[PDB]
Amino acid sequence: SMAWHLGIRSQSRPNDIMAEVCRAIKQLDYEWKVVNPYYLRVRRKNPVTSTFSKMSLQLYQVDSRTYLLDFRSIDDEVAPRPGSHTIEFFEMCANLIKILAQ
Amino acid sequence: SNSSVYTTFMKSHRCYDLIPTSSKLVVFDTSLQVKKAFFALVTNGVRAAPLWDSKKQSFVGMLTITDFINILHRYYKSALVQIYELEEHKIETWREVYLQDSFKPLVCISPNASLFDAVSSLIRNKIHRLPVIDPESGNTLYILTHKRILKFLKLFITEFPKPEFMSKSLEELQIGTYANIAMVRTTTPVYVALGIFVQHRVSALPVVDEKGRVVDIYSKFDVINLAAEKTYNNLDVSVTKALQHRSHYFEGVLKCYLHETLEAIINRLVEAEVHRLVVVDEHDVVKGIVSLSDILQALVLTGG
Amino acid sequence: GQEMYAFRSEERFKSPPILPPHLLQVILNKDTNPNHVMLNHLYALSIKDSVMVLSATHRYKKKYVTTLLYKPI
Ligand SMILES: Nc1ncnc2c1ncn2[C@@H]1O[C@H](COP(=O)(O)OP(=O)(O)OP(=O)(O)O)[C@@H](O)[C@H]1O
Ligand SMILES: Nc1ncnc2c1ncn2[C@@H]1O[C@H](COP(=O)(O)OP(=O)(O)OP(=O)(O)O)[C@@H](O)[C@H]1O
Ligand SMILES: Nc1ncnc2c1ncn2[C@@H]1O[C@H](COP(=O)(O)O)[C@@H](O)[C@H]1O
Repeated sequence: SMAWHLGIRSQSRPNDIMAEVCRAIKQLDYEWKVVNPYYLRVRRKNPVTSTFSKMSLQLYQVDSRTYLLDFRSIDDEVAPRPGSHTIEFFEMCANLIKILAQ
Repeated sequence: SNSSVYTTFMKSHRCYDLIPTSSKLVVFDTSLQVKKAFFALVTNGVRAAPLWDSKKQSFVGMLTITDFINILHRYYKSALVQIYELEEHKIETWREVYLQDSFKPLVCISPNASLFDAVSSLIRNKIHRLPVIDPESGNTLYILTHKRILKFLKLFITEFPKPEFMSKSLEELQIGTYANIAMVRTTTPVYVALGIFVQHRVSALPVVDEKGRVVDIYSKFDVINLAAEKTYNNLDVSVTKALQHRSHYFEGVLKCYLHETLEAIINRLVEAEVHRLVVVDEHDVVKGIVSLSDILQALVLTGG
Repeated sequence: GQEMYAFRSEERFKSPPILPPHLLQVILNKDTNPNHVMLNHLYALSIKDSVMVLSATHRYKKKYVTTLLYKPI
């Protein structure tokens, strides 16, 4: 836990990045809205717990050749069992990345 | 004394009140290889990590140094018989290997629950790591320990309308353990030490000389150091050599006598930031142990 | 009648916005182991040995926890 990087970076065309993330979102059965060409709001229903989690995606330019995809979780509005908003955010990001990138 | 300033303070404070402004939390997916998980504990400077079952979408348990100890002892004995399964186990597979029918569900506490409830849960469940979990989010906010709890009590009661029991000795209050003390010698190999930890369920072992005088302390804390090495083959080395891997000047083992007041013991323990004192006689011979567990159990059942 | 004409914005969303108002691209946490709007944002270590390490800081009332998840790929 030494060098932490914000989101993930890519040298792929920004249009290709956004298009591929949108295809992943739909393949993953998440709902979404296009706020900007580079800013998406996504909503996911937990198929186990029936809860809804929201996050934002924002594409940035970091170089002349390089883009950064940033993920931000959106805050909602004895034993525990099902659910953790924070962990579910990580899994959402992970599923989205796996299903659209590299 | 009784009904206590402590008992009342604990009932009137929430677990939230003891969480630091800022903390870190390491969580493992249960599909994680056990070997990688224990190296992550070291890397992050952390005992205890909540475990997340992705299929179930819930926290299911904790991973602690004790779990590491159980696994190494198993690994060490299995190797002598040419069975090498263990260190390619995922957290999941080892959990089913020991949480067999024997059921140990995750114990947690709400941020809105009292500190009294936290102390009771720790004691009742015979546990050292109590994750504070927000019911609204399901998020683990913090892992509550006896060390943090006692420090908090020392600090925020630090006024003294003082209970009479605070001026009484460990002897008269009967706080601590004074028989069947698990100890090792200078030369005792680490794997022997592991076996003792596994059998006795005890967080540290006084290292004693030929006359039974204490010269060092071998903690479970000192055991995850081994997770940094790539061989695990150095379990045949003595406890002394294993303790060289410590960070800091080891000033000496923190001791006390049976005749010191609870106040003096609480003060020494909180300032030293250690889990126990080794109880000793006039001549450094070990007579017992007074642990954070002993103290908190006494304070919750009203001092001593 | 006459045909009507469309003047279209163009640009603004030619090229993604530049990163840093105050949002840090790299966090170094060596430290021999108070920041604003990095809250709720995903951070990560470089992938190593088929394991992801995802991270973020979230606020509960007045307390902040940085959670790390170690997750096989
Ligand atoms: N909150 C919890 N809920 C359920 N099980 C737990 C919890 N905390 C620990 N355990 C389990 O109980 C056993 C011992 O846990 P404990 O917290 O005492 O270990 P530890 O942190 O190594 O303590 P110490 O080093 O003080 O002996 C381990 O198998 C661990 O997984
Ligand atoms: N009585 C003692 N005298 C000297 N050193 C000690 C004593 N008890 C523990 N230590 C050392 O302090 C370090 C921290 O160990 P400790 O048993 O307090 O584990 P911890 O994780 O800090 O405690 P806790 O489990 O209560 O959070 C260890 O390296 C251990 O050897
Ligand atoms: N080496 C030891 N031998 C015997 N009992 C111990 C030892 N260390 C701790 N204890 C006792 O075991 C209980 C739990 O202590 P701990 O493992 O320190 O949380 C307490 O009552 C301690 O006094």
